[PDB]
Amino acid sequence: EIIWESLSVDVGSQGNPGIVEYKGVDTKTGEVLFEREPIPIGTNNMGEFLAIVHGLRYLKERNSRKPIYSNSQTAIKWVKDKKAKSTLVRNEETALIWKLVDEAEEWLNTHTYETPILKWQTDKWGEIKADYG
Amino acid sequence: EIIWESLSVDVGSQGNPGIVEYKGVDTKTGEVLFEREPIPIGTNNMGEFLAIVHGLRYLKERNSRKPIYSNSQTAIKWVKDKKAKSTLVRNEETALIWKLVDEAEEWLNTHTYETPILKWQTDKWGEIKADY
DNA sequence: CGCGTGCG
DNA sequence: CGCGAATGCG
Ligand code: NA
Repeated sequence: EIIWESLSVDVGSQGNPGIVEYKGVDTKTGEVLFEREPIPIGTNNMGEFLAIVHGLRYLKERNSRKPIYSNSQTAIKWVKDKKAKSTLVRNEETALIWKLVDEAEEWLNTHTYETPILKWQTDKWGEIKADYG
Repeated sequence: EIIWESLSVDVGSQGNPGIVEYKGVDTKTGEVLFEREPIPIGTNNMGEFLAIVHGLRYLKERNSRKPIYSNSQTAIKWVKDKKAKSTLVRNEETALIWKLVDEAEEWLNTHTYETPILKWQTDKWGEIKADY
């Protein structure tokens, strides 16, 4: 049931809350299409939410037909609701990750996109291609 | 275990939310010591909350040694916490019970009192004497 | 660590 | 109907 001609995102975390990075890779080859530099403090869910919206922006910029895959049931919901329901405090330490979540929410509120967001079923398909471990 | 020399309070409720009233009775004699005309819209829990605090002001004014009995676990805890955790919407129609509950909370925030608040154990001792 | 079913 | 407390993957 898996669509190989597609985009897979995943978040690497050094603690949660902790340092967060993410990347988007080709599901078939493994080529890294985009990647973002580690953020000092955020949650895993905030990272997945940014990773999805970033892949959405990358695919729309390119008029792609690739679905986007994520293994985070929570962040897919957040993206579809256009609202990231994170509990993380809002201080100077967390201001970068929150600025990026706010602008991603703003992009979802002002843009259409035809890329379907698909669940990656790990228990069935193995690690998502973009896994960091 | 039952302190017969005490006060019992209870809420009369037609619907919840709905019209709620309450009264304090002497546990032994049944004699009605205070009584609240029906409020148009309230919850039982808020009615109970008010009935306990009414008992406490009633009992403090007369320097009584009576405990207060209530069979509502929720409202007994709300009084101890000085906070009535009702989910009733605040609107014109519910302005009155919220006024009374806000004022009942403010009384608890500002007053000491010595009468203990005890759980009436309906399963072991039958009906609370203030039952409508 | 982060997230979404006794009685008055 | 209103209320209080617990108890699955990245
Ligand atoms: Na009662």
